[PDB]
Amino acid sequence: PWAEVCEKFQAALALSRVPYKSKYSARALLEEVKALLGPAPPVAQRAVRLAVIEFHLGVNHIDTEELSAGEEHLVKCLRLLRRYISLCIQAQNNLGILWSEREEIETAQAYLESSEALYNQYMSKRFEKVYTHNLYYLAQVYQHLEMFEKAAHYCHSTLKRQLEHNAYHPIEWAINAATLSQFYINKLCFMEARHCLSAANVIFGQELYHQRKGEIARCWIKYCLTLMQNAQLSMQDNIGELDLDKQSELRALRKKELDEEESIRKKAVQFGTGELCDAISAVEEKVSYLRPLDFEEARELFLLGQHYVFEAKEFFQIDGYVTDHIEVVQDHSALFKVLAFFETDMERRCKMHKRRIAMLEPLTVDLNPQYYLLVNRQIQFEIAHAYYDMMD
Repeated sequence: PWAEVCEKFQAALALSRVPYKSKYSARALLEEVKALLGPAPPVAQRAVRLAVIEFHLGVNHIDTEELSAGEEHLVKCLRLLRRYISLCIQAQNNLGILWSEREEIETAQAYLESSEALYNQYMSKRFEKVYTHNLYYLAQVYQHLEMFEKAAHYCHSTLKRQLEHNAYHPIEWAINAATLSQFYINKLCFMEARHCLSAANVIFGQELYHQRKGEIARCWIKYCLTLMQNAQLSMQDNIGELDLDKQSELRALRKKELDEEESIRKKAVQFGTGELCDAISAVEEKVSYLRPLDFEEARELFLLGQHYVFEAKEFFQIDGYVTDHIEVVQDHSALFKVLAFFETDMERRCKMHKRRIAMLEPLTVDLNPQYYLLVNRQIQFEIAHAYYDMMD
């Protein structure tokens, strides 16, 4: 009655999928399976089958992970597994999270490392999934280990596999780019970061339905902010009209070739297999921006395009964060004019100043004693009048 046994297994299996809804009877099924271990009695493969059963019995022994006996059983299973398919590393990973509970990171680390090594040592749905799950688990570990860059590497590879397959959702993509941006900003790899949000711009082809756009625009602002901060490598208050004393190399073939060498890695992000790489290629027009000089006009236009989005986000904010983001844009706008170190232009100052006044009034809505919130706004006026002083 081998099949009948397998049917009982099947049933139990289905029941494992199924006022307690679990344990009560599931534990009986655990034992029912053990009862079937009886009947189970080449033999080597029998043992393999049995080991798998024991894996599931170990899984049955969880109960909020209180059943450490199950842990022991899994260890016993591991031994049996080590004697000589991929479930074994899945199980290993399950042991890894128990070490996490036991704070034994190092062993869990080793487990995960070997899980990957074994795949690589080797060389229609499960693998695709768990492969990336493992990377996720590693990232968590890395957080504790502070392996910053490795976690980042994995992030990209999970997005990679996501791209390989059809596991998509536009918002998630957008926010992913949002985080990646900042990462590379902190790492100063601006030139790579360039493709990230712009990659999301490709994604844009398909509540947050409309609101999501502003978050994106915020990030676009941040790009530009950092780019100006890059300009701040050479500070105006220690120089006169002279600058760019440094080398040119703004079109260096040196940089081109070295980037070609580096971009062997970088370009992996272009998982558009030509088609979307072409979409990206259209987008590359803006990705091309690197170390510009007299393009302040263009710089402001970059804002403008996303300023329109900003305006929409104002529609999407409840007269609170509206003013918070206006602050951002105002300063940002002023900074573009800061870049434009020319005498005949204080109009932006005036333009944003008008906004400052309008933004002051809202204290009527917020009469909480938000002293420093107001002080910040007052500081913005300090700055405004400091800029007046700057002018005169």
